[PDB]
Amino acid sequence: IIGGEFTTIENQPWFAAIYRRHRGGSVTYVCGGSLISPCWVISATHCFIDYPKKEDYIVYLGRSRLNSNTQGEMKFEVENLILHKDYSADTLAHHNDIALLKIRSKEGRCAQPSRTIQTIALPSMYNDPQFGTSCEITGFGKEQSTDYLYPEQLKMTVVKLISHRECQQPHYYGSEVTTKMLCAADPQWKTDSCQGDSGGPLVCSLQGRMTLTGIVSWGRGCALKDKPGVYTRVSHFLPWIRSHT
Ligand SMILES: COc1ncc(-c2nc(C(=O)NC(=N)N)c(N)nc2N2CCCCCC2)c(OC)n1
Repeated sequence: IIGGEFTTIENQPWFAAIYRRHRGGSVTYVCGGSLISPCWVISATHCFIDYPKKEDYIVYLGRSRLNSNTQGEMKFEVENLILHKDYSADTLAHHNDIALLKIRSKEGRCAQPSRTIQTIALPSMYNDPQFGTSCEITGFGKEQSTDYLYPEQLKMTVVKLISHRECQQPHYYGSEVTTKMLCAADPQWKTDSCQGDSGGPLVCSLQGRMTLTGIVSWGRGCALKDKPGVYTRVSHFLPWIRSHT
């Protein structure tokens, strides 16, 4: 997250932290995710496509820091890793960039909701907020595009939804953006998602309730003029989500 503010997991208690085990023993951060039911985390396919073996991954819920343990956190294995069959990637765009992780603990359990661990509601079919609507994004991604390190502490920021017409302008993304994507950005381009925020939530208030509107997918740099963040449009994937869960 470029700009924004540091936060803790209580604020975004559906946020899932996904790591990969290396051949050797080391464990590195991969991507964010969102808890949509006790046994299911939703993320982005591009996070996993290079290493599509479920046994390599570890998922944490209730975790506010990258490389230290948060009190009350839970750790899970990946029972199932479901990538979208129609995934494709262009030089920039990732199409159908959505993935489901069924989680279960060493002892065979799913998530137990708590102050630090809660599900996020899915939107109703084809129902998104109006453009200009302020939504929140969360993750452990880079604080500056040039940084080598990821932040230790979880961050969040606010971005505003951009209309499909505005996004498809040539000086923005042209046709790279489809109707199964959403664009969001700051009016000054001063705050954004970035590398390492992939798979995490874009949350908007819908029908009076926090709702998972998007999943962090791609963009051209971070917090650059005329280059919004691009998000998988969750309201266009409900049959896929309902079927695969
Ligand atoms: C100009 O260089 C460049 N381009 C793309 C990325 C990148 N961006 C995002 C992203 O969300 N961008 C955005 N909201 N504008 C994102 N979610 N992921 C990004 N990766 C960079 C590597 C390629 C794609 C996977 C991770 C980047 O990050 C440091 N740097």
